[PDB]
Amino acid sequence: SLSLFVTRLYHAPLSDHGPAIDAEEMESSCYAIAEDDEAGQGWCEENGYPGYTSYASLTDLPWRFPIFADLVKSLDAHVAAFAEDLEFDLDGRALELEDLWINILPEGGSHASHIHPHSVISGTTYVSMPGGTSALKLEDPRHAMMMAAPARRKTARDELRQFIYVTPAVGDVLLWESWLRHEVPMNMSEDDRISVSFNYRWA
Amino acid sequence: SLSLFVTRLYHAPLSDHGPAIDAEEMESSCYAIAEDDEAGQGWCEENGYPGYTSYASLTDLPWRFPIFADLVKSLDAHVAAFAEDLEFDLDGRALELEDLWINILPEGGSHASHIHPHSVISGTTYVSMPGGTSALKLEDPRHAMMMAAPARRKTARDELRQFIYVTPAVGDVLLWESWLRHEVPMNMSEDDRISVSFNYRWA
Amino acid sequence: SLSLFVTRLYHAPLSDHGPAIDAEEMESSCYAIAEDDEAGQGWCEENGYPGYTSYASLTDLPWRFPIFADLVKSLDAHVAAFAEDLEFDLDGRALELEDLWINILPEGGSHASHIHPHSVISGTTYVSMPGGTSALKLEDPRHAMMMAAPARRKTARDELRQFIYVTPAVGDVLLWESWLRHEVPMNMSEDDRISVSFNYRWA
Amino acid sequence: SLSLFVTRLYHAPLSDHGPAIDAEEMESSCYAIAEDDEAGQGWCEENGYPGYTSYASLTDLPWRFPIFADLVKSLDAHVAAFAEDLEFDLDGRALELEDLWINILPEGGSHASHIHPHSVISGTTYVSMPGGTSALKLEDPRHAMMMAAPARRKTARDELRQFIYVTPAVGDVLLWESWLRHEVPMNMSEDDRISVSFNYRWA
Ligand SMILES: [Ca+2]
Ligand SMILES: [Ca+2]
Ligand SMILES: [Ca+2]
Ligand SMILES: [Ca+2]
Ligand SMILES: [Ca+2]
Ligand SMILES: [Ca+2]
Ligand SMILES: [Ca+2]
Ligand SMILES: [Ca+2]
Ligand code: NI
Ligand code: NI
Ligand code: NI
Ligand code: NI
Repeated sequence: SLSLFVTRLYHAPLSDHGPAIDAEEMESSCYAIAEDDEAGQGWCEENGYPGYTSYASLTDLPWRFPIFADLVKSLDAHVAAFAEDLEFDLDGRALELEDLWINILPEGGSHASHIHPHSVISGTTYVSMPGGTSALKLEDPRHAMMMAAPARRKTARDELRQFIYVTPAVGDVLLWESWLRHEVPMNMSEDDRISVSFNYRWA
Repeated sequence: SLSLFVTRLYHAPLSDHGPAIDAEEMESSCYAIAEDDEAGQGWCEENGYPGYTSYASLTDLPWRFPIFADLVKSLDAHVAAFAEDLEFDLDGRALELEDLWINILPEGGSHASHIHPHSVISGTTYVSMPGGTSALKLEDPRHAMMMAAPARRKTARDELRQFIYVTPAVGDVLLWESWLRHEVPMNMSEDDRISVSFNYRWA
Repeated sequence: SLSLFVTRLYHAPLSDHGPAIDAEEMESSCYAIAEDDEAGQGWCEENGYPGYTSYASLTDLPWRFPIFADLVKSLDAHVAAFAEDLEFDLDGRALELEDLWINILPEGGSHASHIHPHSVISGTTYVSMPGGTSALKLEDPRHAMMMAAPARRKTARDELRQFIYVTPAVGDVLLWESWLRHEVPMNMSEDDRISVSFNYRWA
Repeated sequence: SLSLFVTRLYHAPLSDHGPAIDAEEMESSCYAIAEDDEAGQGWCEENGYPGYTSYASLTDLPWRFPIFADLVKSLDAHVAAFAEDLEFDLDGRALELEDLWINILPEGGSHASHIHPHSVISGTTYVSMPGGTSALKLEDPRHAMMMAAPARRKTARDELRQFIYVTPAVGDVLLWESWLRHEVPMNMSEDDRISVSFNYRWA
């Protein structure tokens, strides 16, 4: 019995790499951006978006805001070390940050099932975690292939489970390979869920 | 850094379970069947199929020949133990064998990349292994999803490769989940590569 | 330029086949079942289910309730005709109804991205359609494979679009092949969305 | 009853676009290249590869030989027209050619089932077509998902088959989206099956 074709999930505190980022300093940084983003607040109500995003609103956040430059600098090292875990042949060129956005998720807020095209590593760092429930649902890529295969026991190892629920603490970073189907479950607590998500490309 | 959504490959000597199956007795059994099955030879001639199979010409081989009944009994226990490794919820129903066929592959023969529909576990026991070449190439179920992803380094870990190569010895039995794409690569020595393949489904 | 490997979507009014089912008669039938289902109402609050379902509560609805027997009888013919469109080799055995459940979806209610294992044809008939928005999101099965492929134009044919939005009228039935990834979008209207979903198996 | 998520296969005579490419002149070009590329012959000998390829031994063939530059110009227009059939949003960037190689396949040669990573459009023009046998077997991207689904009838429509077989004439050029799994089946006549294959990616 041998383990093959493994999906790897990178879960580590942000303080393992890069510069120091004060957690309380960046909670308010996300709020000050959200409440100055007139076009972002405007787009979210127009689209029926459950919460706030800067994704289709503000692009270069590390250039505009100094703490985000420090965040990226830390994220680069997190990603580079994850690339080494994934044993990617990268030649000379490393993985570079492609997209980076902010998310504020109030009570009842969810993200649908989605992936991230034209990207190698995707990930999310966590600024505010109330509730103590799952901030990430993560689906088996082989799920569609398993149509005749019986369901797993209630009870099995996490290697085998077809849905993986992640409960990250504040200041944690989660990375995954960009093809991974992932979902952000409904915020069950009254207070906000603040996260910063990002994509890393190669060429 | 966690390992998720694992494909599990069972690999064990057939003598671990069931009654004694004499390797020399099994080899002559397959030759005797193949040279009496004139409809099987005829179907391989009419199709232009590389080698011999009993896949389209014979059905329940254990009902007909005593040594295959002794094989099936062993395979039952093999599969049931592999089902417990995979931790399927099987309820009342055990996994039963629906298909079992003989392959006799000569110098230059190949099988295209393929899966096995309406099955839970698929597998192959090996009767004749000449040469130092691979009898199975497994392909990553995630391969098509990895269109933007860089290739793994030549010296990467086994759980991270796109393609896995197995060189079984005589009397081995391999098992996999039926949706796993596999290829039987080209035989290189001038002696026959004999194997018995089989499909298990859920009642 | 040639069109291959097509996913087919069956969209037709329920009155094209089977017995007559009065629309107003069955709106209240679903309500009378939901408000008698003590175990179903109990399970939905316990699970945090956005709305009502009878799926993990009441099984044989055509046996218990006469209008649902008439519904199944009509659905059988809808499915059988769709099997002919799909050109399935079925031998003697037809497609039979495996599971059948009721769904009531109030304002804010959604279903996550999901498929239906151990099934051939899945579908939903629509009892109450306010809003005039989409009651079905339908995702490309090749979506995960298209990671390096650029996004389609705003503007293209529906063959090509990676997400298909369906706006069914009252009394419509939608059928699809069970492996299809599909989502029920958020109910934007104040009034309820009543639907009856079902699975069809083969063997 | 609608047709959704279509795979599109481009098939047209190479003379529809670009400059005049003499078929007899192209055949002798490939033979001249293959019998001078001693490193290419050597790489096929060292790998035990069925036939000849320039895939690992030569890079930019249009920069070196005039007739291939005249080929590339034609292929550019071919692909760009196929991109418009697929209706990609390409922005400022056109699709450029990154890889182009020669295949010379003899009596008995085959290529395994495979895709082309980091590419948008892949294709093959055909230089020599002896016999009445297939030069391409396409496999349904949905094949692994159809594990519970019944097989299509032998007499089913082309858009519904799991496998599609193409028999091009000389001077034809086929295109497909790069994620499409394809197999080049076994050559059956004692003359060479020559083809030029190529990969297009997005700038
Ligand atoms: Ca290298
Ligand atoms: Ca003996
Ligand atoms: Ca021997
Ligand atoms: Ca020899
Ligand atoms: Ca039949
Ligand atoms: Ca001429
Ligand atoms: Ca000739
Ligand atoms: Ca010959
Ligand atoms: Ni995301
Ligand atoms: Ni096989
Ligand atoms: Ni559903
Ligand atoms: Ni190719």
